[PDB]
Amino acid sequence: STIEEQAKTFLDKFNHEAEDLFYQSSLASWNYNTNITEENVQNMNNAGDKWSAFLKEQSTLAQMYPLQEIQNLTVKLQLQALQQNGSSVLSEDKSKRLNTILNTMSTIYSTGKVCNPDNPQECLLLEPGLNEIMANSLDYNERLWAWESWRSEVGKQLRPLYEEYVVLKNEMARANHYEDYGDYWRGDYEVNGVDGYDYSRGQLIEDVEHTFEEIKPLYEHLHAYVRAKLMNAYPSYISPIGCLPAHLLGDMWGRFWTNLYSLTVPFGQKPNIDVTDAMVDQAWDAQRIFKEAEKFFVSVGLPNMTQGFWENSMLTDPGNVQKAVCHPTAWDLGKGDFRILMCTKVTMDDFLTAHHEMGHIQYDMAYAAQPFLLRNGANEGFHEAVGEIMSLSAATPKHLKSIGLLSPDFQEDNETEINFLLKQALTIVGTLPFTYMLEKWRWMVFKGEIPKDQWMKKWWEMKREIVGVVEPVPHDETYCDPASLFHVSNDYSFIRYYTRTLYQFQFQEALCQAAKHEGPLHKCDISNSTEAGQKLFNMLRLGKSEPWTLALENVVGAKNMNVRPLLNYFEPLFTWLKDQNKNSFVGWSTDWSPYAD
Ligand SMILES: *[C@@H]1O[C@H](CO)[C@@H](O)[C@H](O)[C@H]1NC(C)=O
Ligand SMILES: *[C@@H]1O[C@H](CO)[C@@H](O)[C@H](O)[C@H]1NC(C)=O
Ligand SMILES: *[C@@H]1O[C@H](CO)[C@@H](O)[C@H](O)[C@H]1NC(C)=O
Ligand SMILES: [Cl-]
Ligand SMILES: [Zn+2]
Repeated sequence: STIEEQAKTFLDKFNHEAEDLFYQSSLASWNYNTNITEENVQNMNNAGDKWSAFLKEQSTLAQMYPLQEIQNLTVKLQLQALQQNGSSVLSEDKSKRLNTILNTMSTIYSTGKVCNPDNPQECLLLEPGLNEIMANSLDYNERLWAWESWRSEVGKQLRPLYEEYVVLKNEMARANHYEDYGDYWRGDYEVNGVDGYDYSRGQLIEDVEHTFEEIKPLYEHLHAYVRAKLMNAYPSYISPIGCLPAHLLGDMWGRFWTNLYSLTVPFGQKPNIDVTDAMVDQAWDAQRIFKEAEKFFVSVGLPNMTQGFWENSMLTDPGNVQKAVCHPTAWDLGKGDFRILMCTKVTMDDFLTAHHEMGHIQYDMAYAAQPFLLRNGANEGFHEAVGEIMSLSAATPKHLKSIGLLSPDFQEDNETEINFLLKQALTIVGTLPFTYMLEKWRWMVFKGEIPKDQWMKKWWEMKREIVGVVEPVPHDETYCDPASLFHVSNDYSFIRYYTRTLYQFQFQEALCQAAKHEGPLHKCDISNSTEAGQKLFNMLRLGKSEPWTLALENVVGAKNMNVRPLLNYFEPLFTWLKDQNKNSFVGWSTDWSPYAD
């Protein structure tokens, strides 16, 4: 037999065995997240360990088939996914140490606490507490206390662990035939053996940097505008030409500027659209929320939710004696079983989350026919882009009207528009520079371009230059500020938030053009457009069977990540911003710091 037709038989055996073990493991996890019990956690952990052990025997059994001796690119993909050693490429004593380090960093992050200087017995965890403060406090000193203490007490515990961690990780990566751990992560965008859609790992770094350059003007103006607003909020604490102090941005790191809305809102008098009241007066409930979301998809040519989705889904919190995790989540348990777990509340926010989450299900259903290993988004950043796209259309004033949740009496002004776009930009645009800079620092650390003795130095040099943000206190190499962020100490790649953001607007611009939308992109609603739903579905059913470059193309007509659509979305705010900054200093000096004097 040929090491192709036997690989095909190996794969066929895997899919049937895998589909069944993944289903048992999924069902077990679903029981525990819907009915937190002691035996339900038992059933789950065991069903999960049976799946991991299967995946390992199957991986170290697929090696047998020479990747080069393979032709059918579709079988190469599957085979590729499977024969990935990863950490198992390490010697038992190493793997053991790496796992200990990961668990340790993880626990000090979720369990570390800081205590009040004037009361050693009043101690706060990051969540909630420090988070509550960083999001709501308007006191410069209290915010500074929380920012520095988090990094001083827990971040420093992470420093030692993080260094050993990159060593061990780069080792895993090299032995797996990659340059370094960061090169390993970029491996998610790599596509080969396909003329015209190939994509290099290093090519990710340059498309990110090239697209980032085009975003800079919008960011600088957003930066100059909020920097002037924060000056009124913190009189005499900030320079007209300086970086924004790190502890004044709305969350513990400045990942999103979302919480800077009350201090930066362009027209505080105009009412912020919020139907979370009109839903109540109409006696709306969880069922109606998801039924309306379901109706939204069918309106563009997608299928109804499945029978069973409605029966097996936990769309409401069971209350007391039925403890469950309420984080909204979309499940693809296998064998055509789809479910959404969410403790739905009658709010505008949950009406949008339902669309986002039902967006994921739709994506899961569209590619259910692909073999097991190809059932996922084209790349790490597609699923959330698809989910975010749904809320965009559902929140538009035009959508809320046609649905009867917003009366045709709510006039939209050029001011309610800028108010909305600014709010959007604080989350969406504010996070792009933060995200790119954080991953850049890690990429460089993994490559070895930043000596342990210059980690923090380079970190803050980069915060000041790229993000235009400065540390309130100086930090030596004793600190590990990037690790005080969940994704860093919890070992998750971060660039996906950058790419997903650019993808979502490419998708949205594409679907809206296919929907014959007329005005500004941010007012678009794709409802009723089967032409939009068809274009969306052409890439959705692909799963990961095609290069992501092709799945993108099937939707936007181009094979690469492009920032123009994001910019088009924000153009109205961008022109307003420029005029607002007519007399302001746009940009920043990297010399200034809160302590320079
Ligand atoms: C790869 O194999 C599958 C089934 O094993 C077959 O249906 C498919 O056409 C092959 N891909 C191509 C077109 O080479
Ligand atoms: C995984 O490790 C095994 C043995 O250590 C090796 O034979 C195999 O080539 C590795 N997988 C690949 C192709 O990276
Ligand atoms: C979607 O189609 C229905 C069917 O006529 C229509 O009533 C509804 O208003 C459409 N959605 C919008 C707002 O375009
Ligand atoms: Cl930081
Ligand atoms: Zn999501």
